[PDB]
Amino acid sequence: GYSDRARSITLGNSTITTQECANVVVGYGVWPDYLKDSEATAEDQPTQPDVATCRFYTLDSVQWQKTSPGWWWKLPDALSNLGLFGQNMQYHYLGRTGYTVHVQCNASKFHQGCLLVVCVPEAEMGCATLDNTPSSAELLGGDSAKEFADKPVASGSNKLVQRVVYNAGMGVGVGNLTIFPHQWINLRTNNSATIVMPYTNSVPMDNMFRHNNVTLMVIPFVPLDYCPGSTTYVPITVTIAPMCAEYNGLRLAGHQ
Amino acid sequence: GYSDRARSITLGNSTITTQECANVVVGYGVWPDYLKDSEATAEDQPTQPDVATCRFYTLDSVQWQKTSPGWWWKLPDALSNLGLFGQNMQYHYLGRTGYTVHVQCNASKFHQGCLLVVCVPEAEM
Amino acid sequence: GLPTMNTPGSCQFLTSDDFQSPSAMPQYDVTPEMRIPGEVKNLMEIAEVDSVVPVQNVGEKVNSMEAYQIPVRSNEGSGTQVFGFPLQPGYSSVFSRTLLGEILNYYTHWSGSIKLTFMFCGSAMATGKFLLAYSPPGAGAPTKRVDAMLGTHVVWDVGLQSSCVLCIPWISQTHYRYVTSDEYTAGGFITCWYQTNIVVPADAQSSCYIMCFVSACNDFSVRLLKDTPFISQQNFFQ
Amino acid sequence: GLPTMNTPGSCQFLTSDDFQSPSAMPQYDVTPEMRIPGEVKNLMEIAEVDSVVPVQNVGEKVNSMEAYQIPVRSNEGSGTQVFGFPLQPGYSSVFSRTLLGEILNYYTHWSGSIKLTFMFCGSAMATGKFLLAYSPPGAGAPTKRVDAMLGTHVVWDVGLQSSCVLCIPWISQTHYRYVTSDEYTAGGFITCWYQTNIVVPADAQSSCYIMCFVSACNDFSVRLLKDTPFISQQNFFQ
Amino acid sequence: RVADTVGTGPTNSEAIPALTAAETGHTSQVVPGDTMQTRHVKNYHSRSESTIENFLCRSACVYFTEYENSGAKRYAEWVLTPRQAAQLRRKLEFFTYVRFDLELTFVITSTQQPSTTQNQDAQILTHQIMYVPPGGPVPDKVDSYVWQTSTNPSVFWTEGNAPPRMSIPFLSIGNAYSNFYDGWSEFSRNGVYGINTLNNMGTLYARHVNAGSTGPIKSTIRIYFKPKHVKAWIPRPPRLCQYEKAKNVNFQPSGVTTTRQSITTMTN
Amino acid sequence: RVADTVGTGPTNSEAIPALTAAETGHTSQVVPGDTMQTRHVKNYHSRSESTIENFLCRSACVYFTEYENSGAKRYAEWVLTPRQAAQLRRKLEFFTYVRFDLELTFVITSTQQPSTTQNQDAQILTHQIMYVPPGGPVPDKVDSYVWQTSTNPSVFWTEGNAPPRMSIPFLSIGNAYSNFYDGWSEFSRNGVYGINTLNNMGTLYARHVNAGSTGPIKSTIRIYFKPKHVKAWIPRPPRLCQYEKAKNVNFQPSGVTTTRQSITTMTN
Amino acid sequence: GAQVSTQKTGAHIHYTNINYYKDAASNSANRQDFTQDPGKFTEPVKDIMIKSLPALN
Amino acid sequence: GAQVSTQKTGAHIHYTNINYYKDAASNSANRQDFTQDPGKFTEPVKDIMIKSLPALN
Ligand SMILES: CCCCCCCCCCCCCCCC(=O)O
Ligand SMILES: CCCCCCCCCCCCCCCC(=O)O
Repeated sequence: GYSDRARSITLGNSTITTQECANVVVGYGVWPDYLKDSEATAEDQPTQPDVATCRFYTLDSVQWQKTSPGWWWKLPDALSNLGLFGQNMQYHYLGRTGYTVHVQCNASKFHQGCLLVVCVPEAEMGCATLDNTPSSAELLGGDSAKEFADKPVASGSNKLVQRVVYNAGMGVGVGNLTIFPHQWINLRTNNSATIVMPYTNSVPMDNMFRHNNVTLMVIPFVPLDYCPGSTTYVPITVTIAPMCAEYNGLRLAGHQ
Repeated sequence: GYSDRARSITLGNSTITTQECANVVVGYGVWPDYLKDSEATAEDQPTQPDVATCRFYTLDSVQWQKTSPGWWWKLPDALSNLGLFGQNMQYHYLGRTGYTVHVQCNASKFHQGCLLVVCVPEAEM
Repeated sequence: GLPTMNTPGSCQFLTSDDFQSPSAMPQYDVTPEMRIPGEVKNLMEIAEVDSVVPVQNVGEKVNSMEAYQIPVRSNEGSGTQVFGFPLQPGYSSVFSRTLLGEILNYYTHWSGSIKLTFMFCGSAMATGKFLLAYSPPGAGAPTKRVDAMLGTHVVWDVGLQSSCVLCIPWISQTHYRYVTSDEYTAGGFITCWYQTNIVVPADAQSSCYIMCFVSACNDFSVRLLKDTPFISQQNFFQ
Repeated sequence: GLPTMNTPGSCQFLTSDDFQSPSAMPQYDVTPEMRIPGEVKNLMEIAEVDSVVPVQNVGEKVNSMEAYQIPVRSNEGSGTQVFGFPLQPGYSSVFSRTLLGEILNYYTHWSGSIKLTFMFCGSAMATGKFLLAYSPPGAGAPTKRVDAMLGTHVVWDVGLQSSCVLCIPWISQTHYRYVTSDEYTAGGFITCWYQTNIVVPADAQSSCYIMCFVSACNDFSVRLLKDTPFISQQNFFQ
Repeated sequence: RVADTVGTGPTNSEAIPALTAAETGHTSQVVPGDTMQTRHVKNYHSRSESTIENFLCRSACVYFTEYENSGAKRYAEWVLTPRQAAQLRRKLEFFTYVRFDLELTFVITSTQQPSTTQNQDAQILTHQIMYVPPGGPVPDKVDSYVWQTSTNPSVFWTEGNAPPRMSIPFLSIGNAYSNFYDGWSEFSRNGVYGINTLNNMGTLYARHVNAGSTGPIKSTIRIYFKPKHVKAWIPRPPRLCQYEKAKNVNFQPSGVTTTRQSITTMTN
Repeated sequence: RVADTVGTGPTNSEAIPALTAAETGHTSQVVPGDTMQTRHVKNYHSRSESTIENFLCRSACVYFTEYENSGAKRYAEWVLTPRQAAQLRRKLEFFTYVRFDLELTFVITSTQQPSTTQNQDAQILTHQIMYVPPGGPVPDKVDSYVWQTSTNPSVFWTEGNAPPRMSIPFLSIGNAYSNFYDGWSEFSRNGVYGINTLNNMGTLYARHVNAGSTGPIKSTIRIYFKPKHVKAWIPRPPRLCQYEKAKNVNFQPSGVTTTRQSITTMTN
Repeated sequence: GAQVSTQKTGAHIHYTNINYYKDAASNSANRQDFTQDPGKFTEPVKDIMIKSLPALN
Repeated sequence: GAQVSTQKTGAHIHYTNINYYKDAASNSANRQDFTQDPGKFTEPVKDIMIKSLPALN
């Protein structure tokens, strides 16, 4: 027989194995597919890299401490510099893709904590100064994760993001973030969390540099705790796999 | 009707037009195709970029002078830094491709000369 | 000339009316539709989704993530209380800001059953037993486990599945209740008590947390659309 | 008296309305129709016709026939540029005054593919090769032939047929674009480069001219009729 | 509905869709799948806003004029002619000949004039508008007999309700309204030159039926045209230059277009 | 119609409807007859007021502005944008993308201004409202030629009758109106950030056609939106915080909710 | 071409409607469209979860 | 003698109209006449020109 905890995911030349996992969350009930002819707009023929772009890319790890507000990642920007996915999105004008996000955190039976993993579509964030809009270096940090704050960010004459956590940067209530596709990592039960988000947008394709379709937020609703003698360094790893990625409008390399 | 001098070649998002050309030379009688399963060796699944790699790349021009011995180009190296063809051949270990070479030189009716264009396989120097 | 007669109510602007008007852009080609995930056709598809409840909204705890945590530790006694709040899904501060509460405010009447899911967030070595209870109105709130045991209760045994559900049924004299505070339509009280204790071994934390999620059942309904008393403005935004 | 009720929008004058009105001249015999060549039934029958493009609109050249000439001579080098302009069929000065541009101004949105025909107007002894290119937005404009070769290009060989066509396809994220300047709907860049050189014999002119014609393809469409920002008046004409 | 793109592939042939000859006065009918590889797209766009009926059937102000309830200017006259307003004139001149019905709408509005007269308590004003076809008598004064409108069409309008509106049929002795006329009125090839030769449309007069008040009042009438059931022939290029008069095609020479910095500049 | 409760009895089994696992991101579909004994109830309640069409199809004031019959402010302009009024903005932002027709209603009302001018006897005021799509000319003054509305939609309204009202179709170059946009206008990832990037809706102008009186008068116009035929996707959480500007999502950090005295208190 | 439909009446009569304008954007609002499908949000998992079954087995 | 026709609606409903006046010049505008024929202007030549053929042969 088989169990519901064990689950393997194969994509390209990458295989992810887990022995203690909750059920997979598939978007809004939709599985990522390709753009059809009765829904296309651009007339030329697109290129599908398939195995070279639809595989598991692992990012840097972050440390879960006893006082961590949380982290977020702008999904399209995060992989803009990894393998042939970044190159194809750098040489083309329009792109289209869904995602498979796997978040992993392992600890013992004597550790406790709870992390919320949510894929937020069109997470437009606010600035600490009501006068202006935040910088691109503040909003999206590639090759790294962006950290929330526990206290409100001060105002003034800058372009900082309002990274207060209980407001989620979006100026909402954080406990309602369970309206979007989500999954909880409970250290006494869960081990990892999988989310299979399809392409959400209001146009059939989009430029992948000046627009971020979704965002991965990881927040520890219940803090991490343990007793003296157990491991103190607990990391969190994120692996993203593009799905059904296609590109249209070949041009010179660059983003200007 | 049509003539044998005029000929257009479309590949990817590139179209080559000529109004004074000789018949096309197709290799050793063989048209470039894909690797079949009864002839493959590597077990994993290959990636075919198609339009992004199979298109016309133009190189720099050279000047034909009255005392020019000639020129040559190592075909695979020549495009190793152009578009997504170079990138795919830079991120992968094995590759396979055929070619379509178009050489162009135009002059008037009061010029003269003759150039030999030859695709030499395994030209060890 | 067809002889007609105008009745009271002509040339009036009722904001909730349903007529036909001449189009400003005649014979305009509208952009075709595309398929977008997550199409909504009713507001009760949103209220039927869980959302975390801020039970510990005490003091400065509203300005952190501590509002969502319910602290439960090892107690040298038994039958003491964990939490309690009234069944006022749109008026009480515990419920007025959740997805359910937010949607309820835009309406005057509500009806149906309620789901309260509790997730235990201790270590895998902690064990416990709790007694979730709902008491309909007519008396006060229960002040001991001998008074809460007499209502609609569930005994939650903590282990493996770290999530229990307390369903609050519809026990009313009317078909509908009021979203605003009204004694004639009082809801009741929800409380939680220690059944036995939280027991842990050495080198393990004797203090754990619980989390609460609220949602609506299949029979839930709302009526009388109105304005929400939450949003407000002094001048037009720019 | 049939009892009626008037709704908001009565006794109002919407200039784009469609009703019936009493005739001032009743039972008037209208002159019979005759057959006149060239009946128009759509504005896209006009935009689908070529018209010469003023590419050299530089300085005083707009006050002559030199605006329509693109100078191309023998160059002691290779790969230099002939011309370039953006794909803005109704906003850029290169395109805003042509038949296509003129018709586009009366509308807000456009869609479809574009035709650019080039005619070579040298002597029958001149030979050349050119590289017409279209680059979608996302990077800058190409600054050498190694950057323009990577887009949608055609290699025009000059001889006998003295006319080549570069079709700019619809490569957009939306179904429609804007006729006015808007970054969210940027079109791209059109450039032309020397492929080899213009070669001539003795006693022949080494300087020639090219001409450009713009038109629309079968998929072209327009929306949102508006007023043109070209015509204007201070007082009623007499 | 616009045409749907056909998906194509790579070609190597002696066909030459790109190479053509523009000296034949023929526009090349090349689709994008002739110079590149394409995909099959199902197009659903409509050409329903480019129709001449949709392009021309919108009301436009072609004139407005004033009259008073006392003093000298007691009535207003206007030989009917659309070539006074630039917008509708430039829209129609897209074609050489047109043929349409008309929908007339009038916006009449009064204003009280500054004065020192006291105890002013005005009654509602009624206006009369009268059309005289070419040949009929004209109102030399305000209280003349011509205002009896025994045969002449006319409209009585009391201030305060829906604007007056009528329908006019295609009135022309010819088979179409000529937007341009290259000729003279006399066989001697002198006299009136141009389209003023064919402008025999009648005259429109307007007055107050009652004075209303003891103080001064000025009423302005705005006329709106709206072509219906339009037919058009022989499209022409757009004006480009600015109009000068209403009776002729005179202009001041203007440059082909506006300029830029160089032949390679991507900026206005 | 809502579901009907099923009557149940006493159970002693290894089934566990109450025990679940919330880490799977799945809401438990437990009915009350799973944790207690119930009776059969025939439910007749309807979910007919929770529909998005019923929740959103109600007129709301999105803006109002003033102009005068004399002096400096002779006309009024307003770039169309619903994010100035809090109520309708907060209703729409429940979803990420919407798609609807529009029903516009205008409440124009005049007031007499304090002044020392005498012998004032006003005539009825007529107002003009004009819509300019993005790209067209703008009225630099009050008596400019742009008010001829040859192609631009416009409405003439005389004070005293039913408020003017029109229907607008879904005007968008995209497939849906985006309530939120996480990106920039330029490919250089700098410049305008947020939903102001997609706000290319045109401009609305308003004026008096006649001055009416010799004394001052100020007219205020209130604009009302009413979505019809609504479609919506991807529901979001409610705002909670108070809005600050009309072009961005900026806010001031606020507490999750309001407080009480203890974790056991049954009072606000 | 009149359309006869049913009125919104209580539980435990018809009305007539005619379209006067050729633009479908002028019709009355679509008030009676009582169709709901909460499965996209409440239960979006890949594997089916039987209610009376251990979620983790 | 009512005329029922189709409304202008999007892609991917009917309306009724009656004529009240005996002059055909009073009817509503003919908005839906989507008929185009660009062949009088784009290709007015005497001899047919096949697209994939040398214009001059
Ligand atoms: C009571 C008022 C009745 C008014 C009747 C007006 C009848 C004359 C209409 C003149 C139409 C002129 C159309 C000119 C068209 C053209 O040549 O471009
Ligand atoms: C004569 C007045 C005509 C007025 C015409 C107004 C046409 C523009 C309507 C703008 C609608 C904007 C809808 C925004 C929806 C959104 O993005 O949330």
